[PDB]
Amino acid sequence: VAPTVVTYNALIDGLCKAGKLDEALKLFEEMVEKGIKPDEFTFSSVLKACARLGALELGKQIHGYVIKSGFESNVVVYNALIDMYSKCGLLEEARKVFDEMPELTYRRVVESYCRAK
Amino acid sequence: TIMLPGSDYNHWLIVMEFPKDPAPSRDQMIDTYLNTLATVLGSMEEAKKNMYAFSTTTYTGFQCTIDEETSEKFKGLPGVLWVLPDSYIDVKNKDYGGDKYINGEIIPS
Repeated sequence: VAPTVVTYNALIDGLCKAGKLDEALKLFEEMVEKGIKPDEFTFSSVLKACARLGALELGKQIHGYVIKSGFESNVVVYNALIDMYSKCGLLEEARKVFDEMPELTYRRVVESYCRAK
Repeated sequence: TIMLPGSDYNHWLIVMEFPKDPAPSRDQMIDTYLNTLATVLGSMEEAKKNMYAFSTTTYTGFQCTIDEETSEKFKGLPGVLWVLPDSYIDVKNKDYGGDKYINGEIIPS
């Protein structure tokens, strides 16, 4: 993997682990602005930050970005999308992502939704 | 405060799902994008003017210049799966990606 993607992923992950979720999202924005290509680990970490912040709008923007980037089939990314929608209070959207995928149980999706409510 | 480059909530990705018995042709999918957009905007002329990009391969959806209130009208329409704010795929070129649509002219990506 490209060293700059490694570096951004590690900083984003470290900021997430430190509970500095807004700072992780700021780094991700810069990554995209500078033309540095996120990978499935980038998307997973930043969608987790969105889920923990309730940043549904950025989560939906990332969803569109993932769809267009061919990450449509990626298990790591779709798990993170499901987690983001369920923790942002949109079980029906999490269900639609779940139904797109080819493990994860719907019980766990519902549990995540209920525990965030 | 944080938004993806190009996401201004006046550009929207509308992802559709199509049948498989049979799967529609590429042209049928494009006609479906325009028909769906025309249903919401009120005319095919306005649909053709405001659809700026689409895909029938990587994704099966279209991208259009509409406001956020208008994007809400797509939810629940037949075949509409996702209604999402669009974003650049090529930030330097301010390019939203997809095959391009210029008021009736298709330019493959």
